Amino acid sequence: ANTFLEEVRKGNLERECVEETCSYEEAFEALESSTATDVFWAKYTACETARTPRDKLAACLEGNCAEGLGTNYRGHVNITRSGIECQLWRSRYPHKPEINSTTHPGADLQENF
Amino acid sequence: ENHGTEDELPNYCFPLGGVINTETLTKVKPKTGQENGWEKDATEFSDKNE
Amino acid sequence: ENHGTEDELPNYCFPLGGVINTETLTKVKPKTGQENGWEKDATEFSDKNE
Amino acid sequence: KQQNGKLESQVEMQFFSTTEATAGNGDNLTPKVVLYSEDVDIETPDTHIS
Ligand SMILES: [Ca+2]
Ligand SMILES: [Ca+2]
Ligand SMILES: [Ca+2]
Ligand SMILES: [Ca+2]
Ligand SMILES: [Ca+2]
Ligand SMILES: [Ca+2]
Ligand SMILES: [Ca+2]
Repeated sequence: ANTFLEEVRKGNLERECVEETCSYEEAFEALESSTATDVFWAKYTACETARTPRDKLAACLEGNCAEGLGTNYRGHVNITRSGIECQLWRSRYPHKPEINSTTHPGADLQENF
Repeated sequence: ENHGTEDELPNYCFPLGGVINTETLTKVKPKTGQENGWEKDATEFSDKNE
Repeated sequence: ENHGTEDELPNYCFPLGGVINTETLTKVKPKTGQENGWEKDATEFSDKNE
Repeated sequence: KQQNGKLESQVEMQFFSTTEATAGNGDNLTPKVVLYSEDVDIETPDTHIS
């Protein structure tokens, strides 16, 4: 995001984004895919609480654990606090989730997790 | 016999390719029948120019 | 005729402003009382100093 | 030439705006940069191609 000789060097994700603080265009060369930047900004919206260290930010991005309020979660955990089986968010049964990509697309709601 | 030197003008060495620091951009055309507004036109132009 | 060249010195150039790779930083003041103490002063010195 | 005056100029205006800006919708996509495309009788009178 600085050092204009580094502007001769195409931005990387793990470089300018996590460790530095990549701009959206830096993040863009740093991911190419539009969906990659979508998930990137969803995380960074949820991961300002874990900006540093790089381990905090990476664990908040991956989502296989809980960071902050944990809406960034992306792991395999399908077991609640009291142990009742998780309902698949696509199936409206038992409880119909009005919460999906239409309402909050950032959380990237998974299969059953 | 030290008269000094004539250096009223600067001498600048330029990069080799003319320019180096540059961003990217995207084609744009006016949006008809709105008095303003714009829209993407990638029909015949690269979506990423220098 | 060939005596070589008299080039016993370098002629480094420099950047237009004299400095390009600058780095931001922030004011630091010694904390009162306890020794080796430090803290931040933002009253007068601006937050960002290159 | 076009049938009258007959010495008119064929100069075109072209527009651009930031990629990621445009990125998504036309949420007010004010163009950022303007170029003027023309053509002229270029020629090299005293140099060749090495
Ligand atoms: Ca950078
Ligand atoms: Ca950088
Ligand atoms: Ca840049
Ligand atoms: Ca870059
Ligand atoms: Ca770097
Ligand atoms: Ca590394
Ligand atoms: Ca660019």
